[PDB]
Amino acid sequence: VRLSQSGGQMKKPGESMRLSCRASGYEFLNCPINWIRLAPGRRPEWMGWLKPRGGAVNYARKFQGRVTMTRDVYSDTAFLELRSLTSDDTAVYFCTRGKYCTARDYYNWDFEHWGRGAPVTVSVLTQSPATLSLSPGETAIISCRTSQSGSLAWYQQRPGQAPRLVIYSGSTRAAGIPDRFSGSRWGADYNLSISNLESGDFGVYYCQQYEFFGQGTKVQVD
Amino acid sequence: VFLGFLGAAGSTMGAASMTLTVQARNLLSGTVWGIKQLQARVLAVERYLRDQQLLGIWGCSGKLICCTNVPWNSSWSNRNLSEIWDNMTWLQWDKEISNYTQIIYGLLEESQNQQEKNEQDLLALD
Amino acid sequence: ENLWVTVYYGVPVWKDAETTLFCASDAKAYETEKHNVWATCACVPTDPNPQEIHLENVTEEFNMWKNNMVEQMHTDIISLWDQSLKPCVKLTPLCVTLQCTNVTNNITDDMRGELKNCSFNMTTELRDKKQKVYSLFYRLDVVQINKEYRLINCNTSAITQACPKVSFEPIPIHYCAPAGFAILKCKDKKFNGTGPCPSVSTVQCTHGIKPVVSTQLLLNGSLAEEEVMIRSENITNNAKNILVQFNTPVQINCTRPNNNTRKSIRIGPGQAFYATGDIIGDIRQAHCNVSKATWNETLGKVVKQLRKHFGNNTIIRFANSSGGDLEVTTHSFNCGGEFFYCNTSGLFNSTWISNNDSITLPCRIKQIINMWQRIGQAMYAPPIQGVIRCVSNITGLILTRDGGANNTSTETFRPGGGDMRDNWRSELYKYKVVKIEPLGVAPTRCKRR
Amino acid sequence: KEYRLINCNTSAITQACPKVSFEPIPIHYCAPAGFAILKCKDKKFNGTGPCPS
Amino acid sequence: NITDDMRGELKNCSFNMTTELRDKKQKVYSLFYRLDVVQIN
Ligand SMILES: *[C@@H]1O[C@H](CO)[C@@H](O[C@@H]2O[C@H](CO)[C@@H](O[C@@H]3O[C@H](CO[C@H]4O[C@H](CO[C@H]5O[C@H](CO)[C@@H](O)[C@H](O)[C@@H]5O)[C@@H](O)[C@H](O[C@H]5O[C@H](CO)[C@@H](O)[C@H](O)[C@@H]5O)[C@@H]4O)[C@@H](O)[C@H](O[C@H]4O[C@H](CO)[C@@H](O)[C@H](O)[C@@H]4O)[C@@H]3O)[C@H](O)[C@H]2NC(C)=O)[C@H](O)[C@H]1NC(C)=O
Ligand SMILES: *[C@@H]1O[C@H](CO)[C@@H](O[C@@H]2O[C@H](CO)[C@@H](O[C@@H]3O[C@H](CO[C@H]4O[C@H](CO)[C@@H](O)[C@H](O)[C@@H]4O)[C@@H](O)[C@H](O[C@H]4O[C@H](CO)[C@@H](O)[C@H](O)[C@@H]4O[C@H]4O[C@H](CO)[C@@H](O)[C@H](O)[C@@H]4O)[C@@H]3O)[C@H](O)[C@H]2NC(C)=O)[C@H](O)[C@H]1NC(C)=O
Ligand SMILES: *[C@@H]1O[C@H](CO)[C@@H](O[C@@H]2O[C@H](CO)[C@@H](O[C@@H]3O[C@H](CO[C@H]4O[C@H](CO)[C@@H](O)[C@H](O)[C@@H]4O)[C@@H](O)[C@H](O[C@H]4O[C@H](CO)[C@@H](O)[C@H](O)[C@@H]4O)[C@@H]3O)[C@H](O)[C@H]2NC(C)=O)[C@H](O)[C@H]1NC(C)=O
Ligand SMILES: *[C@@H]1O[C@H](CO)[C@@H](O[C@@H]2O[C@H](CO)[C@@H](O[C@@H]3O[C@H](CO[C@H]4O[C@H](CO)[C@@H](O)[C@H](O)[C@@H]4O)[C@@H](O)[C@H](O[C@H]4O[C@H](CO)[C@@H](O)[C@H](O)[C@@H]4O)[C@@H]3O)[C@H](O)[C@H]2NC(C)=O)[C@H](O)[C@H]1NC(C)=O
Ligand SMILES: *[C@@H]1O[C@H](CO)[C@@H](O[C@@H]2O[C@H](CO)[C@@H](O[C@@H]3O[C@H](CO[C@H]4O[C@H](CO)[C@@H](O)[C@H](O)[C@@H]4O)[C@@H](O)[C@H](O)[C@@H]3O)[C@H](O)[C@H]2NC(C)=O)[C@H](O)[C@H]1NC(C)=O
Ligand SMILES: *[C@@H]1O[C@H](CO)[C@@H](O[C@@H]2O[C@H](CO)[C@@H](O[C@@H]3O[C@H](CO)[C@@H](O)[C@H](O)[C@@H]3O)[C@H](O)[C@H]2NC(C)=O)[C@H](O)[C@H]1NC(C)=O
Ligand SMILES: *[C@@H]1O[C@H](CO)[C@@H](O[C@@H]2O[C@H](CO)[C@@H](O)[C@H](O)[C@H]2NC(C)=O)[C@H](O)[C@H]1NC(C)=O
Ligand SMILES: *[C@@H]1O[C@H](CO)[C@@H](O)[C@H](O)[C@H]1NC(C)=O
Ligand SMILES: *[C@@H]1O[C@H](CO)[C@@H](O)[C@H](O)[C@H]1NC(C)=O
Ligand SMILES: *[C@@H]1O[C@H](CO)[C@@H](O)[C@H](O)[C@H]1NC(C)=O
Ligand SMILES: *[C@@H]1O[C@H](CO)[C@@H](O)[C@H](O)[C@H]1NC(C)=O
Ligand SMILES: *[C@@H]1O[C@H](CO)[C@@H](O)[C@H](O)[C@H]1NC(C)=O
Ligand SMILES: *[C@@H]1O[C@H](CO)[C@@H](O)[C@H](O)[C@H]1NC(C)=O
Ligand SMILES: *[C@@H]1O[C@H](CO)[C@@H](O)[C@H](O)[C@H]1NC(C)=O
Ligand SMILES: *[C@@H]1O[C@H](CO)[C@@H](O)[C@H](O)[C@H]1NC(C)=O
Ligand SMILES: *[C@@H]1O[C@H](CO)[C@@H](O)[C@H](O)[C@H]1NC(C)=O
Ligand SMILES: *[C@@H]1O[C@H](CO)[C@@H](O)[C@H](O)[C@H]1NC(C)=O
Ligand SMILES: *[C@@H]1O[C@H](CO)[C@@H](O)[C@H](O)[C@H]1NC(C)=O
Ligand SMILES: *[C@@H]1O[C@H](CO)[C@@H](O)[C@H](O)[C@H]1NC(C)=O
Ligand SMILES: *[C@@H]1O[C@H](CO)[C@@H](O)[C@H](O)[C@H]1NC(C)=O
Repeated sequence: VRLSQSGGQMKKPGESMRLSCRASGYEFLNCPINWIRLAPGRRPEWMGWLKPRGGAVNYARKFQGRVTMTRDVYSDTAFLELRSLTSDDTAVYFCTRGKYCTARDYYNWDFEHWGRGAPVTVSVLTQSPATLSLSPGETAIISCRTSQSGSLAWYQQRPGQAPRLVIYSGSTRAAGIPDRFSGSRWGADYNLSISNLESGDFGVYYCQQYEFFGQGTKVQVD
Repeated sequence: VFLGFLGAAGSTMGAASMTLTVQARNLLSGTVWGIKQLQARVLAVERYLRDQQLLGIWGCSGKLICCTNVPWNSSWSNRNLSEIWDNMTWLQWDKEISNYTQIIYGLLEESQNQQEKNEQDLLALD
Repeated sequence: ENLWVTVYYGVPVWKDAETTLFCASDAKAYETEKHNVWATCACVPTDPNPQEIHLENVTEEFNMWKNNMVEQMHTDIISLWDQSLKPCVKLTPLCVTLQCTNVTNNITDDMRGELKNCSFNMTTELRDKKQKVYSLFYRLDVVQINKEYRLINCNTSAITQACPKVSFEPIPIHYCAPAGFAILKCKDKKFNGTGPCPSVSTVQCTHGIKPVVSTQLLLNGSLAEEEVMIRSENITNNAKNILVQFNTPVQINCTRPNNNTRKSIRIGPGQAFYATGDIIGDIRQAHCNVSKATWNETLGKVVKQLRKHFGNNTIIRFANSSGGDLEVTTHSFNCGGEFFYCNTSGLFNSTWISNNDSITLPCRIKQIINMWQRIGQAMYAPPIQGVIRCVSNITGLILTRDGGANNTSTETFRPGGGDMRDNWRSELYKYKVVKIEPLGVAPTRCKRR
Repeated sequence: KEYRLINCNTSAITQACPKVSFEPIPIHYCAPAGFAILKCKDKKFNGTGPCPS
Repeated sequence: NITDDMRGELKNCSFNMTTELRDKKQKVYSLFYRLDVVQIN
């Protein structure tokens, strides 16, 4: 499964922008594609999803009337348009696909596949701690408090790379995730524990419940 | 009383032992799209003869019920006579004994009618 | 005192499994003949006196979202569609240049034609002289190319014309299980379709389920008991569809005010194409009526059930589809052989707070379809003579909820669909397949010498 | 004078393969286990009703 | 670019083709191996 995105761009206020994302390696019609924007030091915002089967779509409230999502089933390419761009829209826009995606059913919100992202410049879930300075070998314990409950996920973003799904269902590791990563739960509280820190582990981590994301925790080497 | 097919499923094993002749009766029941039912009723009769073969090689042959000369091992969920037939359903019992069904089957087909019938072969010649 | 094993054959013991289900469709439906309509050809006649055994004291867990009968029915209808279209006339030499023009009518400029009067060449019975014949196609069926047009499916797949002998009329089909299996049925009045069921009964064959292929609006379905039912695999998940089942059916009337002519142009030898001749009468467009009062009471009864899951004092707003293909943005269905796509913007345009005529909807008609998101097989629906009128029951909806809310207490719902498996899940929620294991061993004080 | 095949605007046409033959060969029809075929062996059976032998 | 001992092997063939429509043809070219083609006079 590979999501190939078009590059980033610089727009002016008032203009409109259009992005594409070509999926490959699986049956495009099986499960929806999502569009999520990440602004530096800002809570990631889920914009909407599209079911390629019939082109069904679902837009976030904030974007209703401004965003238009379509797709080309023949070229397996998803298109998005955003009108009336304002400075608030500066962010890196990603197309995502969930992990579980078979013919029988799917689960949209475990985003295991991410595009490279498109930087566009125009000119609840309580996650703690904000930052975490630790040495290689120690253990990092990131916490996320919910209020709704439901399959929670943990993602890792390395400096300059697309986020990678690390954990889903609060306690289940994804493909390629070693035993060092582990999840736990107590009531509304969720804990991600990373033992024996190493260079690759450092970055920023996010907790997620459906379309809502945490504020993020930057784990850096000291 | 006749609860019907699968009637006493939630009843105790002692109570469900009265409905044996009901689930046994409806177990056999007498261009494409027409082979869909053919291959199904063929697997149906293969499942029937499979169970009849197991029921035959053991010390039963006569269906429904039969006794055997096998001591009940306490490791196979050590329960009491009145705690099985009057406090447990057949689904709940099979859920516990699922580990030892194949072992008992081996102690039934081999240890019995292979040594018992040969013993009769020695007892019937005199 | 020491117990002894005893083999019991015929015990009420079943386990969840998947098997090969066969069909059943009464005995009067076979008298419908007409060269095998839909499927009923070699289907087993339904038992005149079906038996439904209520399993007392039995509580069995169902799961409409992990049920294999839906996948089996889906693949069965797909194979049905292929077997029904294999021996029909293939329209391979029909992608010829179409010199189309407006239909004979009188303005305005907002009528946007819709109907195109195309003239073109055609191969006759002999392989020499051609044939300059004309037909009448819908705009959704043609596409211009640089007035010259072409069929919209030229660079997609092949095309085969549906035979006029068969029909697409959904007839009740009973799914039955072979010997050794059984179908469990939940008979509680409030089974919202997942988990343990208090009153479980066993059956050999399910009730007559008509395979009505439709989107957004569930037509000719089973009515719910007491209160209208709301079913979802994950309510907090806005990506999972929400199947709504009605208690009182909503009367809908759809008509095709364009009583048409069938021209039987001959693409011999043997094959024959059924084009659309001239229209006798007025140039009118198909439309659907929904009784305003019935729609109000149904919506007001549904929003009261929606407030039981998204908070008591919340605002529920209805909006129509956000966009995509015609099969998802419109109410797609079949009536009289024609494939309608109706505008459902007059039904989902409301805003409900915590506390006398008909609604007409513009319906389009398409002849070249590719349902079930199938590529490789395009079917040309032959024209149907006479005014087509049909009265159906709206018995349920397929809704989707908007996401990324966080802020605000209102929730917005839009019509969805696409996956035709959801259309089958609205009828197979109360059934599940189990396999019988009659061999059960149990200890008792019985032996021989 | 221009002609054509008489079956052009009727159906398709396939040529019979020269390998096979249309020679009527005796075919015995038999019944599976559990069934039987009754045969009337009277010299004057005009073919309907009870048969003596 | 040569020599004469390279014996081509690869042939750059141009030809007609039937398009989607049963009217205008299609002047397209392909590249076939010598074992796949054979000249005719
Ligand atoms: C169809 O309709 C039916 C109704 O007939 C319906 O069934 C009920 O559905 C409703 C939802 O509308 C249920 O109500 C909710 O159930 C939630 C799930 O509860 C389970 O999970 C709890 C969490 O377990 C994790 O956490 C603990 C502790 O950390 C952990 O140890 C476990 O390992 C697990 O990982 C679990 O505690 C809970 O157990 C309690 O509850 C059952 C009764 O539900 C009780 O018998 C036990 O003894 C135990 O006391 C259960 O196993 C639940 O999360 C949710 O909220 C509760 O929990 C949050 C947690 O903070 C609370 O804050 C909140 O106030 C709630 O108390 C809520 O209770 C209900 O569970 C269903 N009933 C059944 C029988 O399943 C369907 O949903 C309907 N379907 C559709 C499609 O509409
Ligand atoms: C949801 O459930 C409802 C409930 O049934 C269902 O409504 C049914 O709608 C269909 C239309 O789609 C109906 O079937 C057609 O009805 C018309 C009109 O009926 C009149 O005629 C009879 C004659 O006795 C009267 O008793 C009756 O009261 C009406 O006055 C019929 O004319 C149709 O007959 C032809 O069509 C069939 C299928 O095409 C053929 O199989 C049949 O043989 C007929 O064909 C012949 O006659 C044609 C007449 O011109 C001729 O042109 C043909 O070439 C051919 O020679 C047809 O029976 C039905 O009546 C409705 N049900 C009820 C109870 O009235 C919905 O359709 C359903 N929704 C979905 C999505 O399935
Ligand atoms: C869809 O579009 C197609 C064309 O693409 C249409 O089909 C054509 O319709 C026109 C009508 O507008 C037809 O024209 C008529 O042809 C008749 C055929 O007569 C033949 O034989 C006589 C000798 O008896 C010859 O003289 C003649 O040339 C033909 O060879 C004519 O008889 C008609 O003439 C009558 O009507 C005109 C109308 O002005 C009068 O002036 C005349 O005096 C006379 O009364 C007429 O010319 C045409 O033939 C059709 N073509 C085909 C291929 O069918 C559809 O009309 C159009 N549909 C819609 C809804 O727009
Ligand atoms: C929808 O569009 C279709 C288009 O085909 C219309 O169908 C035609 O309708 C007309 C009008 O009813 C029919 O014309 C009728 O013809 C009858 C005789 O037909 C027979 O005989 C001829 C030879 O003379 C044969 O060729 C033919 O095959 C038949 O065997 C006349 O007797 C009719 O007149 C009587 O009825 C009318 C009302 O219809 C009265 O006003 C008259 O006074 C008289 O009592 C009539 O002229 C034509 O046959 C139909 N064609 C077909 C193929 O069915 C539909 O009418 C139209 N429907 C609507 C609602 O718009
Ligand atoms: C063959 O049938 C196909 C149907 O299955 C047709 O494919 C679709 O055709 C429509 C238009 O008829 C396209 O919709 C348009 O898409 C463009 C996209 O613009 C971008 O891409 C073009 C091409 O690379 C580029 O030049 C532009 O600058 C853009 O970068 C939109 O701009 C339009 O508004 C309109 O939505 C579909 O995209 C297309 N589908 C696919 C999968 O390509 C096809 O046209 C038919 N071909 C012929 C010859 O008739
Ligand atoms: C046949 O075609 C004619 C010509 O278009 C049709 O007449 C048109 O009818 C419309 C509708 O009444 C007119 O639009 C009008 O525009 C004025 C602009 O101010 C507006 O005030 C009116 O309320 C109306 O919307 C249009 O002007 C008129 N065109 C002409 C040339 O008269 C006619 O209706 C068609 N049918 C028949 C049977 O004639
Ligand atoms: C669909 O059409 C039927 C038939 O015309 C309508 O039923 C009629 O309703 C009126 C008003 O209540 C009655 O006077 C008639 O007696 C009814 N006729 C029949 C045959 O039932 C029905 O109301 C229409 N529904 C919609 C939504 O248009
Ligand atoms: C969603 O459905 C799954 C499957 O039953 C269940 O495990 C999960 O708890 C559900 N999520 C919520 C938030 O109820
Ligand atoms: C019975 O089970 C026990 C413990 O599992 C074991 O020691 C013994 O060998 C078993 N005997 C038989 C006859 O199965
Ligand atoms: C009950 O089970 C125990 C433990 O195996 C045993 O000592 C006792 O004999 C059993 N009693 C009866 C009545 O079966
Ligand atoms: C089944 O056997 C496994 C493996 O020894 C064991 O973990 C489990 O407890 C057994 N279950 C029962 C019901 O005996
Ligand atoms: C109909 O005629 C008008 C006037 O020439 C033209 O603009 C239009 O494209 C034609 N077709 C349709 C569908 O309106
Ligand atoms: C077919 O279309 C062509 C368009 O070039 C036209 O010349 C011809 O008259 C039409 N009719 C026939 C029978 O060829
Ligand atoms: C719809 O019914 C509701 C509830 O009875 C209501 O408040 C409203 O006025 C009705 N709408 C119309 C148009 O009658
Ligand atoms: C919804 O209504 C709008 C008009 O407000 C229309 O543009 C759009 O096509 C409609 N969508 C559907 C799915 O009916
Ligand atoms: C559906 O109807 C609404 C209301 O009339 C209209 O605004 C919209 O454009 C229509 N949609 C289509 C696709 O025609
Ligand atoms: C929806 O209803 C409101 C209130 O009656 C109306 O103002 C609006 O125009 C309607 N929308 C459409 C597309 O008809
Ligand atoms: C559809 O609803 C009408 C209106 O009550 C009813 O007469 C008819 O029987 C219903 N059709 C069913 C339930 O199949
Ligand atoms: C290539 O060009 C030479 C020079 O004209 C010619 O002799 C030869 O036949 C051509 N083809 C091949 C395969 O060498
Ligand atoms: C096809 O081959 C012929 C050679 O006679 C040539 O004239 C023509 O240009 C070729 N291509 C087309 C599209 O006709």
